[PDB]
Amino acid sequence: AMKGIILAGGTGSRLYPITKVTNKHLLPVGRYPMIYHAVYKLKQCDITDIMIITGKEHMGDVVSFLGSGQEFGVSFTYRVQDKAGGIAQALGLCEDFVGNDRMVVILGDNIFSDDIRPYVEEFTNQKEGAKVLLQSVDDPERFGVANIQNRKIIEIEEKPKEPKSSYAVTGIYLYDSKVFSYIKELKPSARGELEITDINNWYLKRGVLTYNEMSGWWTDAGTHVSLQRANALARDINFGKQFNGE
Amino acid sequence: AMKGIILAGGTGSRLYPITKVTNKHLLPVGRYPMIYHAVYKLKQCDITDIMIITGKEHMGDVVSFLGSGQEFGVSFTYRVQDKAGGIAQALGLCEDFVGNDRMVVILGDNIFSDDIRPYVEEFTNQKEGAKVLLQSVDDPERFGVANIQNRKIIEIEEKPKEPKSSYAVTGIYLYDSKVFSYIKELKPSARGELEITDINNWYLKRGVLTYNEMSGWWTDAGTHVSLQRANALARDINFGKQFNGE
Ligand SMILES: OC[C@H]1O[C@@](CO)(O[C@H]2O[C@H](CO)[C@@H](O)[C@H](O)[C@H]2O)[C@@H](O)[C@@H]1O
Ligand SMILES: OC[C@H]1O[C@@](CO)(O[C@H]2O[C@H](CO)[C@@H](O)[C@H](O)[C@H]2O)[C@@H](O)[C@@H]1O
Repeated sequence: AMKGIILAGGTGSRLYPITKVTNKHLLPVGRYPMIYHAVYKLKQCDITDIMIITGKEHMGDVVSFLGSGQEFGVSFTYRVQDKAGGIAQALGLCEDFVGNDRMVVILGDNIFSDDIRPYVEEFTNQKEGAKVLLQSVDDPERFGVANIQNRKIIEIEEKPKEPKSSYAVTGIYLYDSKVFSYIKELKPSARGELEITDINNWYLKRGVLTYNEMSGWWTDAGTHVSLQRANALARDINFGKQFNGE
Repeated sequence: AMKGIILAGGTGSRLYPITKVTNKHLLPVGRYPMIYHAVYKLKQCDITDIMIITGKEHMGDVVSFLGSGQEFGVSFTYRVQDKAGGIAQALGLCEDFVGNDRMVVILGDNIFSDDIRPYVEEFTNQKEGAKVLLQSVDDPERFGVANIQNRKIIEIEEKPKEPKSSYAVTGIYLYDSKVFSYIKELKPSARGELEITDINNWYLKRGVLTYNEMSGWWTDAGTHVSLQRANALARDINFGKQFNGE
């Protein structure tokens, strides 16, 4: 089987004061809270076993919205992310939840048009490793950047000052269970310094990373400008009576 | 002196599921929570004694944002609005807070460009009564509508099926303390059926209602479409380090 993981932690400071009290991932994006989008993408892949990671202070509001998943035809489990570490350390918390299965990890503020199903199906037919999804963007300096040559990723660089390409590595990662070994057997405070790019480069060096360029639009929702854009793009998105309630 | 009142109650159902957990007035409108806007308009009028009315379930989140007002150079008092009654019954809760002073009542989801100061100054020079602010709109059927003839309001009608005019009566009302007598000495369940328009028509019949047409833009933020519009219009609004924190 295939497990789903949504990373909804973070300070959301980029968005203060709107996120003074509210968690970024509960802010509107179209007619739905940001996080709904991630839940919908996974549901459309028949990935119903989902783990939600978020901060201690915001778990109440997240759970109030998501509940057990009954109302969305899915099933949620929650873990708390602590003050220290970021996106990479948060993934470690899912080791037991995943077990020997495979993963689709979606950073909560990554909103996009594409059904991820086709990429999940390819990954399912991939003997081992990982898969990243790329999106060509205007300001690659803000993201992880894929350096592609002759249809192969030679290197990934986090926030490069002078980008080698414009292919941003989106926050949708497909991983096998070996990712936990890398993190798990790091270590120790080196795991606090770890970034998702390092994990991706680890698969790359081992020669088991694959990639696909996404078709539709994509955007993060972590700044006022990008949050607004996400709302413009999401205006007409409709998830059906199951997500419209109630 | 002049008191400020912000009515931030309501079910927010028009906006479900975004308002499943979050109160409508804490949703983003530009780089700030909706309610901040109302607080800023009053502050710019040197109206620092403000009462916030909201539902029982959402008071925690509202207070978490607004606090005592110290951080905004204002001063808040809060009262809870019950299940029954609406916008008119909520105003009754402010009788003691206001006392013998005058009021500026702002419905929390009414976002607009104009400084209300000029209208507050005119009202201050008005011997008694009330003052409404009008805005010419595209779909008057959704609002209270002012029927103007020879520069005088002949009548106000709530949600008219066949509007006599396109001047919508915006949710910014200036009242003297006599408004509480009308409500107070209604009554009884007739007060549950009461609408703000009735109050306005009461002043009108007594021949003490005045009006002004607003200059800039205005919009409610009570539907997905109008909430989005409000966000577009509010993109560049900046309230300063006092409201940007922290
Ligand atoms: O996803 C939001 C948040 O994640 C950060 C973490 O530093 O960047 C990660 O996600 C990006 C896509 O959102 C990737 O391009 C990047 O490689 C990854 O580190 C923040 O920059 C961003 O605000
Ligand atoms: O203000 C939001 C909310 O108020 C209602 C209450 O029925 O209408 C009131 O406010 C309007 C402006 O927002 C006025 O035009 C109207 O006269 C007044 O009743 C709702 O219609 C609206 O969603």
